[PDB]
Amino acid sequence: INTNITSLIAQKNLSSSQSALTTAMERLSSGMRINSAKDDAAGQAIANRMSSQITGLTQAQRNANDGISVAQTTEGALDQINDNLQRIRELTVQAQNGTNSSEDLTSIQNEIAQRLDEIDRISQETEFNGVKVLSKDTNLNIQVGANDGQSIGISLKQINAKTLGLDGFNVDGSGATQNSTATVTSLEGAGAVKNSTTGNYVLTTTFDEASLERMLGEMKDGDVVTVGSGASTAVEYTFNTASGSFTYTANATNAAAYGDLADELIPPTGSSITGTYEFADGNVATFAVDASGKLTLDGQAAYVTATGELTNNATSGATQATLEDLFATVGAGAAGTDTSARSLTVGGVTYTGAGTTAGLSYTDTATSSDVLAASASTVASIEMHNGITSATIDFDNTGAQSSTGTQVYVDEDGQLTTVGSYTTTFAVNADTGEVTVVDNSDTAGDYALEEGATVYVGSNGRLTTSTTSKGDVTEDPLAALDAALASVDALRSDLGAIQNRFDSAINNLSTTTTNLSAARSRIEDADYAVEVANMTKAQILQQAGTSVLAQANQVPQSVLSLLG
Amino acid sequence: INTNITSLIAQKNLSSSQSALTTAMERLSSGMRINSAKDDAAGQAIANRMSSQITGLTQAQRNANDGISVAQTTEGALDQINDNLQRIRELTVQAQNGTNSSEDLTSIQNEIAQRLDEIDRISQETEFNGVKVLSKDTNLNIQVGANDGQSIGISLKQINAKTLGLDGFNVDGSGATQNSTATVTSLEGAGAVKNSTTGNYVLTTTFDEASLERMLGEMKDGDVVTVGSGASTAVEYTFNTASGSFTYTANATNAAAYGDLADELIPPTGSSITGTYEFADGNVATFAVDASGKLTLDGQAAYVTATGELTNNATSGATQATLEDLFATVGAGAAGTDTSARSLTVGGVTYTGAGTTAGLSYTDTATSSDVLAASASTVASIEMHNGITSATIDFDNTGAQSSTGTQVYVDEDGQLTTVGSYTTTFAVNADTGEVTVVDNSDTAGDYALEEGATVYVGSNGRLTTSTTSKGDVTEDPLAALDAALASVDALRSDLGAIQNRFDSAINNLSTTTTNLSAARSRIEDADYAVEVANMTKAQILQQAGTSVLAQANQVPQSVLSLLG
Repeated sequence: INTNITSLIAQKNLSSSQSALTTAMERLSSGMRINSAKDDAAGQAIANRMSSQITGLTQAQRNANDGISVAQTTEGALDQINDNLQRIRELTVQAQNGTNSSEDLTSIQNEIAQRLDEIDRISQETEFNGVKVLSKDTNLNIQVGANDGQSIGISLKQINAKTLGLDGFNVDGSGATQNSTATVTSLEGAGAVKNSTTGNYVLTTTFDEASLERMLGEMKDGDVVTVGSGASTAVEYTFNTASGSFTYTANATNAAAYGDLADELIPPTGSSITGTYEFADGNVATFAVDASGKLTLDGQAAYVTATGELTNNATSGATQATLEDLFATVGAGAAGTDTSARSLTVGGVTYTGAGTTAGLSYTDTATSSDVLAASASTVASIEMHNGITSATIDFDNTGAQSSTGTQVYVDEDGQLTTVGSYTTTFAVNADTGEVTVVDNSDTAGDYALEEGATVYVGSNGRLTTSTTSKGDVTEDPLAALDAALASVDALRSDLGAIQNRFDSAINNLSTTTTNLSAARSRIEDADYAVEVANMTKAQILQQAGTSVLAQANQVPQSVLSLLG
Repeated sequence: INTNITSLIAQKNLSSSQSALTTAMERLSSGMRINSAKDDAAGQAIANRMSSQITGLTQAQRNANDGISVAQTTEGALDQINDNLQRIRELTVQAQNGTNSSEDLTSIQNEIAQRLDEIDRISQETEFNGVKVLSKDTNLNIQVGANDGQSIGISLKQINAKTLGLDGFNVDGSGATQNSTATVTSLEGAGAVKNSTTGNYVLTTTFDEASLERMLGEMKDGDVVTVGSGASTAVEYTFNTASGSFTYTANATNAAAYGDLADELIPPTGSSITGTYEFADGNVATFAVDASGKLTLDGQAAYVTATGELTNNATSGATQATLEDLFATVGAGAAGTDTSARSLTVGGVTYTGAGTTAGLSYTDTATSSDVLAASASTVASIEMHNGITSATIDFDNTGAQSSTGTQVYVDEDGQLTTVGSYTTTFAVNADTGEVTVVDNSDTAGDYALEEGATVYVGSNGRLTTSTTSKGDVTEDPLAALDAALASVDALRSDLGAIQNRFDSAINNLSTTTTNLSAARSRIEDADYAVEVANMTKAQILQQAGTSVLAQANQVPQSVLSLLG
């Protein structure tokens, strides 16, 4: 007729076979089941995540290999350092023999110094990828995972002749002396005067009292220094040695004083710095100040009430609350004469703001120089607790040591002491010239020389009863070398543990990569059998459909031969 | 298809086998099980500490050998010192014989001094590695351990001819007697008054004035002692050393003196004395005097004439002349009015008249005590002929020297010296105590000790600038030699004990080194059988993995043929 419905079904069934055949061909050529999101959207997403993880795990295997390389290089350098240290130890054992002369000791010291220089050279020159692995106490992070944060830390340490405790190590240095027995010439050089009654030279030693700066340097944790005497001008400049800063409760009183510190803390351009204003209304009314002034609560311009409470909206006839508003209100309290136990602990500093009648108060932090400057025209007092004893010292506005209280002094050895002065009387033997101590006013002090002993001249030029001195490595040299060897061995042990951990990590990464590859294969990879079977079926249907369509184009020919 | 999970597993197993193969290869080539801290961290550290100990112990063996060498050298020197001491002892035993003369004692002392010098030379020259082992009392420290403080002390002593107590050892006089340095106490004891201005000490040595009797005891031949004031009353006594007596001009101015002179010359019973009488005209008559003092002229009675002539012709009533008449005739002349001089020789003494004065002058002898008694009440003087001063020494009537005249003084040694007193100032070194000489008195004095020299207190207690003093033979020399031998034997015994201790220490060091080497071998050395087994297993696994990997890469290709 004019319509060929059968040809239309033939065409539709044919066009289905083209689609099936094309899908089979694409899957066969590409080797992938999921060639598009059409095939499997969820499968494609899971497969892409698996692909990203697999690529990251392979790159993490490479990174772990790099970490292995770093550890191997560092341990190789440390092995040479250990060999040099062991040779130095053998030379030191040789040097302790008494048969060696000074020339022998110097010849041994030549090689010892050469090996120490070699240790330093290995430290400064060993490098992996431009990283001095033996120069810094740092932590190298090796990414052994496909996601952020998965890493292994190699704890690198600085190993030179100085950090090992071998700086200035020697065996040829001078060992002990004889102290050059003192005579009357040493006595008159030291300042001793002779009493004509007995002829025994008396030496009076007077020490210098510690300055306020000296004691401020000698302050310990928690030590309290009061600065001021008049009215309430005394300031409790308690020293927080945890930070090296002297905290103190500062107090302001005037309107401009409330105007300043409110402006000092502020967000520069577009930040939202936040200070904890804590009033006894029932909670800490913390604000959200933005830019210059413009104090706000919950993102809306704030308003102070009669009682000082913070709210984000007040009556129409009221300007917005600024930082100065709340902060001077803290200065002036609340409800007029009410105490208003209040505070403005703004991100740190606790602006308590007094809270009796008016005024400010806040635990500000000054420095040692600040307290020294403050205590320059007023009296100061130091309380040295921490040790049960109090040892309270005082200083006038002039700055001299107070007669009252404990008078601390500094000796000629640079050590603080309470022995301000002491007299020692020596007698000079007219026959041999020997000088022997006789009397000591400091009867129980640490500076007393035992009576009757010969006095010698120390290497530092001071009179003493000791007869020897120092100058070489008198500290046990083999013990120091053993300590250095122990440090090197500890670092080597840490590196070996890290190497084992990296080996385990590489094994785990390999296994996980293989397993995830199998999992992704089960989703994305095509099958030879299934796709070739689909191809063959689609081809057979294609041929059948073409034959059927060719036949169907012939029936209306007969029909219209009957209707024509 | 696209994934080859079987090939991935094959690759992982292949890599593991290759890593095991590499470890086995490295252990085989190195010969050590612990080639890194990866293998055994604690084992590596323990092996390193054991290596340090073993190296220290080998070096300690070397040091102990050095100590053995030092002890052997010192004992070898002491053997020669002992041989010299024994030869000296044998010579001393020889010297004690009473038949030895002074020459033989000097001959023995020559060899004794040579052997003492040899002992000193051995002491000063014996040296090990620049260490004089026989010169100081010290303690040599030999390091016999791998750590600090492990050491053995060789107690070395100073052995010379002085420390053995043989300084100034003699069998003849000789003698050394080391002097003692003078000090301030010596200056005070001597009598030196300290100069409080200059700090020096000034002593004044004074000599007593010469006494008359002491100087008559020092009288020489031909010298004169004049006693009396005035030329007409002085008596001159000329000394004779051969007779030891003083001869003088004795005068007889009275008849009593003539009678006493006759009485002195009176011979005993049966004795006669011959003499001669010279007349004024020169005639000489020979006479003999009998026991009664009565004169016999040629065996006949002698008579004195009116002119004093002696003849045997008898005058009527003339009395026979006695001995006394001759002196009267010679002195007072004949009849008291004859001024003719006469001479009479008798008793070996010649008596002559003054010619114008009645008296006899003759030569008479006297003793020193006679001169002293004569001068005990009248001024005296002594003329020195050969001596320090050939001048007159005057004495008052009281026997004291005249101030206005030459003064002679007797020194501290009983000898004559014109230096009455002398002076010397000493400086005192305030530091050392050494007493040096800065100045003396008049430089003419030979007693002036040397300038700028150390003064010494001699064995006599004197102050002299001379080291040593003349000593005597050694007392109990064999005991001193035995004591020196005992000291040498004691030091040799100490050295032998230290040698035995060093031998034991060396044995212990070798044993401990062997044991620690065995322990370190157990910890560190590689068992070669195990490592070869691991190598073979890894190689077989590598081949199997390569075959399996080839098959795994082969398996997917069936898809191509089965695709069609």
